[PDB]
Amino acid sequence: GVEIETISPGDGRTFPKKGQTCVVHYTGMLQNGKKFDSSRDRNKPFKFRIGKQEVIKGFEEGAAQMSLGQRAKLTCTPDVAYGATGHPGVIPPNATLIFDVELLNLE
Amino acid sequence: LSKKAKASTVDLPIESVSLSLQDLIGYFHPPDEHLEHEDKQNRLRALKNRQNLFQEEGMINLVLECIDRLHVYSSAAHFADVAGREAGESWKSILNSLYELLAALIRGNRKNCAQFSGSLDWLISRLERLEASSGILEVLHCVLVESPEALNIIKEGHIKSIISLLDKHGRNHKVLDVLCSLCVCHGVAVRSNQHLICDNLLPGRDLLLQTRLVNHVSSMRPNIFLGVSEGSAQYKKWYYELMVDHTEPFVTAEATHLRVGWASTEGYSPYPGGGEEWGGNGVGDDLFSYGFDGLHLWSGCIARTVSSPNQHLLRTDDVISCCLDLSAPSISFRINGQPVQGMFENFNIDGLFFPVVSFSAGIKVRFLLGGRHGEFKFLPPPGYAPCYEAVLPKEKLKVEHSREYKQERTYTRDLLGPTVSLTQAAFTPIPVDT
Amino acid sequence: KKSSTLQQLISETMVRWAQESVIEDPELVRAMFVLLHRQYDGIGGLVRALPKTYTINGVSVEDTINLLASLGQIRSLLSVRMGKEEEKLMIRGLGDIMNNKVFYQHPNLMRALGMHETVMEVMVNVLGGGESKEITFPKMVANCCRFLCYFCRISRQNQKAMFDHLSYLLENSSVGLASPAMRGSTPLDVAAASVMDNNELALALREPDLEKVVRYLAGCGLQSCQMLVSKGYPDIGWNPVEGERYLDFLRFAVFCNGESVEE
Amino acid sequence: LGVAQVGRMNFGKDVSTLKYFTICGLQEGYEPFAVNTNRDITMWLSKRLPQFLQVPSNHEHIEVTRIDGTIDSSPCLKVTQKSFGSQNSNTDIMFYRLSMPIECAEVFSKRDDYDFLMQTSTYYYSVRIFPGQEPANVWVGWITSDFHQYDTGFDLDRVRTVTVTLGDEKGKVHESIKRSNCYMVCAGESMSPGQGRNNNGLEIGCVVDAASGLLTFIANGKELSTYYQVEPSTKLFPAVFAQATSPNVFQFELGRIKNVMPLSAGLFKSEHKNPVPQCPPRLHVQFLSHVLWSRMPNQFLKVDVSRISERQGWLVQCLDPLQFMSLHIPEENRSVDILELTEQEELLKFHYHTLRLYSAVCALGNHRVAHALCSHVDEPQLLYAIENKYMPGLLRAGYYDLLIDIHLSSYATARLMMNNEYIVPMTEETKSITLFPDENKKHGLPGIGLSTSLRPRMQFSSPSFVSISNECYQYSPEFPLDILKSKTIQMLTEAVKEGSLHARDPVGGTTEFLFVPLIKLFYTLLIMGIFHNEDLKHILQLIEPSVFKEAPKEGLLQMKLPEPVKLQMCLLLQYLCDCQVRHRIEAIVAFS
Amino acid sequence: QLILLFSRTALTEKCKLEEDFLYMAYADIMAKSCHDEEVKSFEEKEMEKQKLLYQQARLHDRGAAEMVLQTISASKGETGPMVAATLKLGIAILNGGNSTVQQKMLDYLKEKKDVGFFQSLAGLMQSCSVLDLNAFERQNKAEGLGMVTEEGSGEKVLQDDEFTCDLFRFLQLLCEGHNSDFQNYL
Repeated sequence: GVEIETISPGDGRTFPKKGQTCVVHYTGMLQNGKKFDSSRDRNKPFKFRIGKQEVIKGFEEGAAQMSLGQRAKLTCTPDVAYGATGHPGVIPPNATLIFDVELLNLE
Repeated sequence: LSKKAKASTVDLPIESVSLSLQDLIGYFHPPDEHLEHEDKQNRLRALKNRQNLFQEEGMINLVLECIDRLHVYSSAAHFADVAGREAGESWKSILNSLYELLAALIRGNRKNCAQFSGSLDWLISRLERLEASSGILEVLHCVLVESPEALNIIKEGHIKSIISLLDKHGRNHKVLDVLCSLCVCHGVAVRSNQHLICDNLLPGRDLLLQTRLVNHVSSMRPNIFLGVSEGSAQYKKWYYELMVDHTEPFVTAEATHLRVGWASTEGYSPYPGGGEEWGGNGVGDDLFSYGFDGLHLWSGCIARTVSSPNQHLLRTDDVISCCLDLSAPSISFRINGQPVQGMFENFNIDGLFFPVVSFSAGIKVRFLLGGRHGEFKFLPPPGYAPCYEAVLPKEKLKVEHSREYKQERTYTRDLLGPTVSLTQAAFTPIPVDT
Repeated sequence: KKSSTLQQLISETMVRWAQESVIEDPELVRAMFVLLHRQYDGIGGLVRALPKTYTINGVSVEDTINLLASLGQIRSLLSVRMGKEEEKLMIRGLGDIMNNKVFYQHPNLMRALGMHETVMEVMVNVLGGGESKEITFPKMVANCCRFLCYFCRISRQNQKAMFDHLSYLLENSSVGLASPAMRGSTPLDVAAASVMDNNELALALREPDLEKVVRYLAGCGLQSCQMLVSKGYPDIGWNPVEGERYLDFLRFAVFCNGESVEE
Repeated sequence: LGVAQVGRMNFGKDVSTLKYFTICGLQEGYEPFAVNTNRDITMWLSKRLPQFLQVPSNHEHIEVTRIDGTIDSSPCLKVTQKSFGSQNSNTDIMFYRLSMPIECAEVFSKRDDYDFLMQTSTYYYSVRIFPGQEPANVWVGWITSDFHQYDTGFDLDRVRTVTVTLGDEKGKVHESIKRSNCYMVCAGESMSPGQGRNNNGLEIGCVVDAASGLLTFIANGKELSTYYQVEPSTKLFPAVFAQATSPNVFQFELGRIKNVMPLSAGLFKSEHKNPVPQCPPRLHVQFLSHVLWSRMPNQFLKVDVSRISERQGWLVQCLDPLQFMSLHIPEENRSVDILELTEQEELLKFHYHTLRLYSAVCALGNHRVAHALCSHVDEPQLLYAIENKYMPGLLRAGYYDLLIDIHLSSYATARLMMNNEYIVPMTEETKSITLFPDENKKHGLPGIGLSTSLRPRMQFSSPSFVSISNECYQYSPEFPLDILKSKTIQMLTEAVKEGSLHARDPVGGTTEFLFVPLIKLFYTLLIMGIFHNEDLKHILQLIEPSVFKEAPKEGLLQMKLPEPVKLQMCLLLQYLCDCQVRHRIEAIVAFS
Repeated sequence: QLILLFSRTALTEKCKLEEDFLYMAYADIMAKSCHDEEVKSFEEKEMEKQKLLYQQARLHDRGAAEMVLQTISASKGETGPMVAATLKLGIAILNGGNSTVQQKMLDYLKEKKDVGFFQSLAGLMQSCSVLDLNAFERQNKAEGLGMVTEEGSGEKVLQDDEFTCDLFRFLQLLCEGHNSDFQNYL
């Protein structure tokens, strides 16, 4: 339920694997075009562990398929992103999320 | 009247009720601020005693009954039909005066607002109707600010009705004030009300005005003004290249802007049409400009993804070649020499066209206009003329701001009036008929 | 000469402002005069601060920090409307305080921090809310009453500090007397533990507060239990369940340390 | 300025640049307009592109009346020509549109029946061209937000259109998309029977399928051949372009037909499931007009253009970042610069009260609501609002309040609550604490020193919305406290110097708007205790240079402040006294 | 300005006179500034009387008498630190039988037609305490069994003798000098 479109190419050889943290900058948008989250707004790179159910699924598989240094747009359908209930106060119910994610470093 | 007795037999003291309602509103009028402290305090004491006596005699329920009987009829015309025209013109005024009287009776009286909690549920059920919205909202605000029990009894349905009042009746800051009173009362925060208001208002992003930071986008264009018209001496194929010396993907928290393509002018004016002079709008953000960001074809502020070999956003050391065909309206692009599988077709050709680039901060780009104004890195398609060949014989080619105002001292800024049309660009021979 | 001192600077600034302008803001006037009086009453600041000053050993620093965090959570819950999550947070905070060691080792710090008073205002707010419709949030009221009884049992001076608020507990004793499984967790039980086995407090106990309890017992002997008849219990004229509660409170009031206080 | 006219106005911000003031205007006692203004005067000009705004009640030509919908009649909005048949009557074409748009589905699918009505996404409105109004001069249909074309002669041929043809690698055009801002039809060509019929007015009905994007028109019960297919997520405004040939021109009818949902059910999400036609007060007729002002930005992007050589062409270089804060009106799909609210009163008031609601929903430590609000208002927006000098005073105060409430208020209140208690751990540095810094009995600077009394712990959680954990909903959202501290000190330093000059234009328009929010933020940071050592020295130097000098220019205390600013200064002095009392208590514990 | 702030706070209608630390401190400061408290010559006594008159004038020239009347009236017969300080301030400004202050108080009362003042005086008299044999015997037993009182005053018997004496001294100072106007008005 996630497709990946490349804005900037990566190395194409290094990919996230089990037990390896991903350092990314992301800018989440809805299909209507309104931004709702950005670590770039916070000047604060986002770190999460692959396979530890720490983030939304769509983000998880998007980062998994992305490579080191790659910038990709992640379109996460509601089934893999916050479901029907949505995020109270931020994400409306049954919302598809667009993410501009850059895989900074794998560590 | 409801039981359908004949109108003249029924006596309806409309004028006396209206005049007494005015008298009662004046009687319960709050003291003015310009009065001295002693007089103000004495008048507040008198108002408090009046409100206490009225509430102890049960004058609030009488007003509520009158309001209910008046809301039995759905409109001024309906009331005029049931009773008569004279009551018809006065129905609205009597409702407004009764709501004002209720607000005056309960205002500033903690005990009265506490006893009005039981009737608050009935009050909100008629918030949607336009003939009583303002009065009901004012009464609700008074009860909420005075009595804590009002916030205790207000439920999710009442909060949703108050919120939907904003959606149906438009923007009104009094509803926001009522919502703030629902959140905080006498320094005590109601977590349930706060959570409900947040979760039912914020996620929509359709009622409250939204805020965002947008990078300024500026547009630069050459001197050439090329168009197409019947019986006119200008070539209908043109070609130019833009190559990026440097670009910063993220100079700020927002992504950088870099779009290249062609733009059109409304009519024969030199003015880029359909766009505002300053803001975050660039090429492809209106129906007069046609842009390419490296991954999307931009037109009318709507982007469509276009495929290309090794497709990517415009990077450092990227050659973008733009092709314009006015014989059959067609704008096509070629990135780094390989074709981009998409084009703009069948656009308006009434106005003049010109190359244009739109950019935010963090760019370094160079126009290759052909001839002595830059050498094309890639060979032009057959039948296309370099853009440097469109310059007028006397003028000098230069790249300038698309809009007429730029960064300079305020007292040195050249304020510009409307410009004269450039119909001279299209040389249509018109000898006299013989 | 230049002020060279914060006290002199503030005094001069306040007097200078007041004599330049007729201040239209009563809050500004009061703030200025409070500040000036503080400058002229430097002793009063120490008089106010020293009773609220406590010295702890270095070994218990982090434990006291945890206790202070729990007390801050409880104090911040004072400014919010009562609810389910507020009940849960209050119950957790009271549990942490009761399981924490400083609550035992340093009863004087607990009294200086005004923790029993804070629990009192929480219970006051909850008891005032929904007084007619039985009592809303009975669980956290029971928890607060248990905490307060344990606070009485910790120390003798804590018992007197709790005794100073016995008046309120008596008019709001009739809260959970009829409901079982809440025994030992009612304001009446708190008041009883406030005088339990203390000759000085039993002697300081007045006549009117005993008369109030006698009045409640008379009411229970005259009229039945509305909650019990609503749940379906047979309607006998009198209320043994609450009568026994008032009787045992009077038992603790009149009998102390194996002897009978004749007064 | 007329056609091909160039002019320059000098407001005399720099008196030296005025070329004739001295010979005529200085001795007479006149003053330059920007005589003592610190920053440039915002410059407003006549807007070029027409915009749609609600028809004024005092408009000399256009009158709009709202006919309520009875049991047998649809709700109607009637557009009438006030001054027809008299001198000054305006004959040009007027462009009318309704306030709210129909938003098509994000992804396109690939005796009326109640189930069909409840499952359908098709909406309908109809227009009655009144008798005597020439129908070929009336157009009915839909327009998007891009429509800003004001022409005396409007024809369907000159609408702005573009066709994007996406092709595959081999070149086959696998997809073609037609785009336009105007999707309308003419009544003159719609009349197949023709002429004027008074059994019913010429009734073109517009049908929109929000799930497929198909725009079909029905004229007098028969479907017209003209149809439009639009893109997904397109917002379409009902619109009627008409040239007045009668006092009664046309009427918006918000009714419904068989198996087609009413316009209100698509316009309003509250009435999404209500088949009954409705005309809520929010819906109103708007018309295209040129009577609006546009604000020139104070600062423009710095662009360097020059040709390096014949080989390299012309170089365009822009390397310095510049941002503006945009306010987006949701219903009109329009965005304006937030600084333009200085002259738009209703939006300014509504947004100030919206900021008040934002502060209220997260009041008294609602950390989850604060985290939610971090999405709507973020750190860059907050910082830009704090630092911008042209921000309106109400918005400035609201944004300072929001920044304090979301990030700082919880811990500020915690330390204020723990302020009057002195739990002093008894350690080596506690023993080292002394009343006086040296043998000279001179008070040290308040706040500066070694404090050992137990204080509340500072903890913040990063507001991330991609995470699925819930432990972040305790603790206030994180903010760049160092940046906030440095910017607050810098802004206070600017304000002390500029306000003493008593400029005509303070930030926010008044000295209160300039100082009260800034001093309140400074006081909140001081209460939290971020200010350490050198920061305390600089801020005390700002408050009073003479007293707090280390062992001229006037400070805040003697700069003739308003009463609200005086209250804040009293709070600051109270905090300084509290710090001195805490130091005294710790020294007593050390001696003990 | 300070006296006017206190007077306005007193004149505002509230269900109960709230305890104000600012008033409780500044009233004491004002009273002490007035009284400032072996044989002395006639000149010394005259100088003391003149200095006391000047110190009392510094306050009753700025509304102190009206302030102390308003505070007592707003007290509504509730004994507390507020009235304890107000009565002391009134005594300080009335010491020596100050005819000017007596006239100012009488004029204010007659002009405002204040019934709450006299009602509060009656309430304060009713709430004044007396000797209590029950409390005396209970504290005697407490001492006999050895429990030493934490406070040595033992103020359960004769709760507020200072307050009672201050109230009756104020009411005597209102009538000193054979002030027939107050003697009849009371």
